Parts: sequence; C-alpha cells; structure tokens
Amino acid sequence: KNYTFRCLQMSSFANRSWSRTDSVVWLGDLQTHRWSNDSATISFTKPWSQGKLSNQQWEKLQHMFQVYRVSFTRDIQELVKMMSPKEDYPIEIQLSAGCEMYPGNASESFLHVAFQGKYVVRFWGTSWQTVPGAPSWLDLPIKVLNADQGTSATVQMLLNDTCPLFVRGLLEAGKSDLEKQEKPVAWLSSVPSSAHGHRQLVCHVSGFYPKPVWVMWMRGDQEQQGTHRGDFLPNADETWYLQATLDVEAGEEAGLACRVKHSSLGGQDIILYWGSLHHILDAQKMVWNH
Amino acid sequence: TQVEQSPQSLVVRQGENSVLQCNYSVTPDNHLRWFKQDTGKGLVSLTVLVDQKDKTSNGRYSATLDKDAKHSTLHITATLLDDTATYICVVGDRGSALGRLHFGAGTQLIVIPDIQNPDPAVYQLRDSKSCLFTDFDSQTNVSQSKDSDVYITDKCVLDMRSMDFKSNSAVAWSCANAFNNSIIPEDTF
Amino acid sequence: IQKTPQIQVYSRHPPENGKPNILNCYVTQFHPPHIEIQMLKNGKKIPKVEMSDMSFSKDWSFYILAHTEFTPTETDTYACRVKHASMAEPKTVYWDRDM
Amino acid sequence: GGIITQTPKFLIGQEGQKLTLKCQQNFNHDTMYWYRQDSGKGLRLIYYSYGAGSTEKGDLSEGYDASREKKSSFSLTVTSAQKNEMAVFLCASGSLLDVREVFFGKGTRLTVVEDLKNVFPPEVAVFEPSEAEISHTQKATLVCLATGFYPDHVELSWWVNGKEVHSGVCTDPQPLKEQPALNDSRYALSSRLRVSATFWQNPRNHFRCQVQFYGLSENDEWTQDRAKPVTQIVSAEA
Ligand SMILES: CCCCCCCCCCCCC/C=C/[C@@H](O)[C@H](CO[C@@H]1O[C@H](CO)[C@@H](O[C@@H]2O[C@H](CO)[C@H](O)[C@H](O)[C@H]2O)[C@H](O)[C@H]1O)NC(=O)CCCCCCCCCCCCCCCCCCCCC
Ligand SMILES: *[C@@H]1O[C@H](CO)[C@@H](O[C@@H]2O[C@H](CO)[C@@H](O)[C@H](O)[C@H]2NC(C)=O)[C@H](O)[C@H]1NC(C)=O
Ligand SMILES: *[C@@H]1O[C@H](CO)[C@@H](O)[C@H](O)[C@H]1NC(C)=O
Ligand SMILES: *[C@@H]1O[C@H](CO)[C@@H](O)[C@H](O)[C@H]1NC(C)=O
Repeated sequence: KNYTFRCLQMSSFANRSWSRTDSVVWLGDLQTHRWSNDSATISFTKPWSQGKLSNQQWEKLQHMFQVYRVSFTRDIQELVKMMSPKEDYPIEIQLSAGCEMYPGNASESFLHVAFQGKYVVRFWGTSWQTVPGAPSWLDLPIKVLNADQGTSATVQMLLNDTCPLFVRGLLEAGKSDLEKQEKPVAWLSSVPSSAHGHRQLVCHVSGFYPKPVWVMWMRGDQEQQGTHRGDFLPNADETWYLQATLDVEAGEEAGLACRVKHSSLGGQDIILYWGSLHHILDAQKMVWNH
Repeated sequence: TQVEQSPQSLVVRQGENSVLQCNYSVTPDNHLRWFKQDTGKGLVSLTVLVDQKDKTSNGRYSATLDKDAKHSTLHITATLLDDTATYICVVGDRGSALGRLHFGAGTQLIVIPDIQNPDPAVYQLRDSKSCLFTDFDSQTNVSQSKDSDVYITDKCVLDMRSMDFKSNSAVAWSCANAFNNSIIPEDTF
Repeated sequence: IQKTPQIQVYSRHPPENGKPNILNCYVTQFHPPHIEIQMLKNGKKIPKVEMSDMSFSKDWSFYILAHTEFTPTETDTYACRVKHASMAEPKTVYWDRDM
Repeated sequence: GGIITQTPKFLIGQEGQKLTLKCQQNFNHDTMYWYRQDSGKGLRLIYYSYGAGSTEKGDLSEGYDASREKKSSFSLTVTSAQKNEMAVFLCASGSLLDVREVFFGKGTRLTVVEDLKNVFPPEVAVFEPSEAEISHTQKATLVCLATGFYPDHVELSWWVNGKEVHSGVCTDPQPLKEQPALNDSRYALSSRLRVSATFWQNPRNHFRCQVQFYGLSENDEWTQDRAKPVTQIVSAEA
C-alpha cells in the first residue's frame, strides 16, 4: 500500500504550427526523471533513476518513448483535422501512466488521460475507453485508435510487465533516498486577526521528510481545538513545509505551545512555548517595517 | 526518398521465378504492402504484411517482410505475360486511419516469351483495302530505324489461348528494304 | 483561461535579518499550463530565480515552485508576480514573514 | 462490395485552363485521397478528406485545390495547367476503422495542349492476311493501324463476330511520334491479331478492329473549320 509510480505527461497544442510536450516522473513524492520538448533524451534527476536496468534495456525504452513522442504529436493534430465542428484548438492533454506498489507485487497499473483539464479516457484491459461523464464526440476517436492492435500490445506490455519490473528496481536502487529522515524546524509568529482584539498565532514547520507530520497548538496536555492545519508546501530540496494557526484574544497567548511530532524526531517531540527564551530572541531577528 | 525499390527494371523468361526488393527507413513501420499497376491503370493489392517477421502468399504472388532489416521481398512463381506491369511497395506508418502511406518509386517487370519454334518470316499486307515480321526469335531485338520516311514499331508478343502458341512481331509501313538497324536472323522468308 | 492560480510565498528557513535564506513562490490550481512567474526584490526583477519542472496533482491541477536565494532585512520587500491568462492583470503576492 | 471510380479517364487541357477531376465511391469510406504519380517518382499526396466538408493539404497541395461535396463524391481542381504538363492523377478511398483497407481508382491521364488546333482523331485501316503465311505457317495475322491522332488518349480493341477478343492479340505499349522533335506532335500506333488460317479461309467470319478516341466535349465550342475532334470511335472491317 506504500508507493505510487507516476509518469506525468503534459501536451499543449495552440495552433497547427506550434506544439510542445513536457514530461515528469514521480516515485512516491521524489522526482525521478525529467524530459522536455527541447531535450531529445530523458534526463535522470537521481543517481539511481535507471534502476536495475541495463544501458541497452534502458535505451530500448528511451528509443521507444522518443518514437512515441513525435508519433503522439502528429496523431493529435490529425484528430483535430478529423474532429472539425466538434473540437478545435487550443488543446491541452494530460497523461498519467504508472503503477501502484504493494506487498507481494500487487502492482496495479493505470493509464489516465485528461482533456482540457477534465479526465475523459482510460486505457483498460486490452483497449481504450471513455469514463462516465466524458463528452460524446470522443466515441469515434476511441474507435479509430482501438483499431491499432500494435499500439495495444505495446501498452499492455508497459503496464502489466515493464512498469512493476522497472519500479521494483527503483525501490531498491534508491532505497536510501526513499527511506531518509529529515528533521523539521519550527518557529512561532503572530498577526492581527480580522476581529478587533484577536490574534492569529502562526506555527511554521519546515524541512521535514517523510511527509507524515503532526502539528497541534496546545495548552498543556489539553489540545487546542481551533488549530487550522495548512496545505503541505514543497521546498526546493525535496522537503516539506507546513503552518498551523490558532486564533485567540489579545493577552491569551501565554501558556500556549506549538507541539510537533515527526518520525525523524525519535521520541522527542518539538514542544515550542509561546513566550519562550528562544521565541523572544528569534522574534527580534525578524522585526520589519510592516 | 524513404522507400527504395530495386531494381528499377527487371526481365525474366516466361515460366521462371522473379524476385523484387524493397528497403525502407520510415518509422514506425506498422505494415508493408505490394501493389500491381498495369500501364494506364490503377493499383491492385497483392499482399499485406503486418508482423515482425511475416510471410503472406496470394495466388502466384508471395512476400516476406523483415521489419528488423527494414527489408521486404516479393516473389512471382511461374511468371506469365500478364505480369508485364509495374510493382509498387508501400509502407503505412501507423495501425490506425491516422497513419500515412509511403510510396516506393516502383519496379517495371518485362516478361520475355519462351518460343520453341523460331520460324523467322517477313510477309506483306496491302493496301488495305483500297509489312509483318512474325515468328521472330527471343533475346534479339529490333531498334527503331533512324528514318522519318518509313515507320517501324517495336516488337510485340501475342498469345493464342487454345493453341498454346506465342510469337514476337514487328510491323513496317511507309518490303525487304526495311528492318535494318539491329541483328537480323539469317533464314528469313 | 479556465482556472485561477493560488499563490503562496514562504521561506525555507526561519527568517533572521541579515542571514542568507531561500524564498519559495509556490503556484497552484492553474489552467492552462502556460504561466509567467517572476520574483521581485523591491519591485525590481531578480535574475537568479530557479524553476522546478511543471507537474500536476491527482486532481489534474498544475503546480510549480519558484525559488531564489535571498537575505531578509528590516526594510527590503520580496514578492512573486504571476502573468496568467485567467487574469487580465498580473497578480502580485508579497512575503509576509508573520502569517 | 463496390468500386472506386474517377472521371474523366482522359483529359485534354490548355495552359492556364482551370481543370476539375471527380471521384465517386460506393464503399462506406470516410477517408478519400488524391495522388499524382510522376514518372519514376513515387505517389505524392495532394489533398485528402474525412468527409463533409473536409479538405486537408498533402505534400503537393500547391497549384491545386480540392473539395468534398458528399461522402461518395470527392473532387480535385487544377488551378492553372502547366503548358507541357502530362501527368496521371489517382483517387483512393480508405476506411476509418481499418487502415489496411484501401482501394484505388483506375486513374486519370492528362495532356495539356497548345493549342486546341492540334487535336485530331485517328484513321483506322485493317490489313488482310498474307497468302504466303497461309501455306508457310497455317496461321493468319491481321494488322490494325492508327495514325494522325492527337493526343495520346486512345483505346484499341479487336472484335470478332461482334464480340471483343483478347486471344492472339497484341498492341504496342508505346505510340510512335509522327514528328519526333516537337512540343505537340501527332501519334501513330499498331496492333496485331493472329488467328488460324482455317478460321480466315471463309470470310463468313467478321473481323473488326476498333479504336476508342477521347476528344472534346460539346460545351467547349471550337473555332476551326473541318469536322470537330469529338470523343468518337473509328473502325475497319475484313
Ligand atoms: C483531439 C481529440 C483528442 C482527445 C484527447 C484524448 C486522446 C485519446 C487518447 C490519447 C492517446 C494517444 C496515444 C497515441 C499512441 C501512438 O501515437 C503510437 C502509434 O504508433 C505505434 O507504435 C507502436 C510501437 O512502436 C507500434 O507497435 C508495433 O506493432 C507491431 C505489429 O504491427 C508489433 O506488435 C511491435 O512489437 C510493436 O512495436 C504500432 O504499430 C504503431 O502504430 N503508439 C505508440 O508509439 C505506442 C506507445 C504508447 C505508450 C503510451 C504512453 C503512455 C504515457 C506516456 C508518458 C510517459 C512520459 C515518458 C516518461 C519517461 C518514462 C520513464 C521510464 C518508466 C518506464 C515505464
Ligand atoms: C494486461 O492485463 C489485462 C488485465 O487487466 C489483460 O487484459 C484482459 O483483461 C480483461 C478484463 O478487463 C480480461 O477479460 C481478459 O481475459 C484479458 N485479456 C486476455 C487476452 O486474457 C491482458 O491479458 C494483459 N496483457 C498482457 C499482454 O499480458
Ligand atoms: C501560434 O502559437 C503561438 C500562440 O501562443 C504564437 O506564438 C504564434 O504566433 C501562433 N501563430 C499563429 C500563426 O497563429
Ligand atoms: C518541440 O519539438 C519539436 C520537434 O523537435 C519542434 O518542432 C518544436 O518547435 C518544439 N516546440 C517548442 C519548442 O515549443
């Protein structure tokens, strides 16, 4: 139930002449590959991005993908030629192909296609098919593309066989990076809340890995209920940032502490009290002309 | 180009086997097919090859596809006079209607008749009605005369179905003064 | 354009005035994928801005991270500006170390 | 079930003259194509369609336009004919759910002539068998002739007892020029029929050689004096 391998493709078609395709690959939440319109070859982003695969095993895939890219571009352009009143430029296609990893190689595979931001077509079993809620005009292009059994045989190999085989290789080749532990660093803050005579207390938490984290404002053991957890925000160095905020009246701040629990911290939870020796000092290094 | 056919022109005796070659560069290479085109006529499909290494036979036509070598071969078993046409090798780059075909330049096959009774005899036909050259030998040929007065055509192969007979024939009009630019048989009436 | 960009400006490390740090501009929920992101120190362009490759979440919404080396001070201001077809005017979001 | 047909078979044009080619097709094919076969060159795509309404440019799209009126019909247009242009145009229809299923028409041969004055029909005279051949071989060889026809657009056939024959028939693959060094010059062509001597001996059997000529229409009102070179049939008897 652990990991999910994703090959994310994004294609833009503005006019007949102008088009581009950019692709990124994610294992868990770590980027493994990068490939852009200008780059003829797929670039590695980790020292273990090739996995267990040979130089030739890899070159088979890269050549098969290079051939696919230019084939995909021209095939979309011809589909717009075919679909004249029904669909027209500009076109945005998003492909999400990969395989979810489990114990004992359960390795579920998926190939999901979005069109103009909406999920429409799924490869399944042996063939393409439109999902519930798809535009009706897609029925014909799917038939046209399903007539190619050669493409189908290649995709079925990629999903059923080549996907799980490749990613297991990555799961070992990059075992160190996947299982690494990075410690969160917390610092307190506050802004005036919308209501007059109220303060919004902010607890920043930055630089932690893996992604599971526990952040709650507290007054002793009693957990403070009005704590609002933010959305996980990515740092450039493959680490995570999160802020948790509590809202209170002015003067009610004393006694409060931002508690943070993380896997990297061992048993030692970061308990950071509001008016601490360190908060006083760290706050003085922050002052500015609001 | 992207699809080369070799040779440009091929000649075989009537009854023999003939081999036609086709090399390509096109990618991807979903399928390869062969067409027969007679003079002043359309293209007729002979065989369609789909697999990595594929073999297909249709009547006297047969073909072998080698996708790895980007190479294909057409065989004609027991060559007839009716096979004196152009042979075109085409490759489709996709397995759906979205794909485009890539056409080879073509190969002219000319079939030389097998005559077992060479009886060279020149005749006259007049007016009419107000000069042939029949039973002429194979291999040897009559070049167009370097003249603008007398008109002489190139050789022609006719065949009677029932009587199992074939012969070369050249015609002359503007008699023994004609047919004089190439090697001529000795025992000619 | 169909979808409007969410913009969030935050720093890698706790801000100490006069100490080097990395400022992150994280843009989310935008469609089409075409976008222009520029980071400004005191209204003027920062040239050494590094872009992460564009990717999309499960809900098909595009995201991207822009980051640059910066030094927080008492008087200097930092923001990232977004030019995207969903909006007629470029959106500008300032770094507020307190919220 | 059906055939892909393109009309006309032969076309006589002039320099700068706007020319139109049509293509009807019975199969329920959505895709239709127009090719030009250059001598010693492979087919090149001009225009193709998916139906309607639809006209997508090929590789030789310059110089031509095309239009699709119906699913069946597909027309190609030549904007301005190159003065000496002699070319073959081919129409092909294909299935949208099967790339392999592709059928081709019989083709269209074009000759751009300057001027309309040059076009004239063939004259046909059949020669009777030689008596020297009768005792020599026990066979009889008839010879059909066509001379003075312009342009190349002709079809020769032999007829016995009002029925067309192919047995013992030979027509030249090439027509001779009546003047070799010219921009436009009349053509000459021969064909032989060889039957058994016994079959000839009684002129009860009727022998005909027939030449189908492809000339002008009836709407293209021509200027000159003598008989108009219309699309006609010339014959000779024995
Ligand atoms: C405007 C309306 C549009 C609406 C929008 C929705 C669109 C509808 C659906 C869109 C889908 C379009 C797909 C078009 C495919 C096509 O353009 C393209 C078609 O070209 C085909 O190539 C195949 C492979 O060479 C050929 O198969 C050959 O067939 C032979 C028998 O004939 C043999 O079987 C042979 O073994 C086989 O190779 C086939 O003849 C040819 O036809 N498909 C191929 O080349 C096959 C490969 C397909 C792969 C699918 C890719 C999925 C995700 C890709 C993103 C990945 C980015 C790269 C990341 C890097 C990878 C990291 C490594 C991880 C390893 C897993
Ligand atoms: C890839 O796996 C799929 C199963 O997801 C196989 O495709 C078919 O799946 C359907 C169910 O949707 C079954 O009814 C069929 O029996 C499966 N097809 C066949 C031929 O058995 C597919 O077999 C796999 N592809 C390859 C190449 O192994
Ligand atoms: C096509 O693509 C882009 C639209 O963003 C533009 O740069 C270019 O000028 C466009 N060209 C035409 C002919 O529309
Ligand atoms: C993408 O790559 C193709 C093929 O190399 C090229 O023709 C096109 O100009 C590129 N598009 C860009 C850079 O937007």
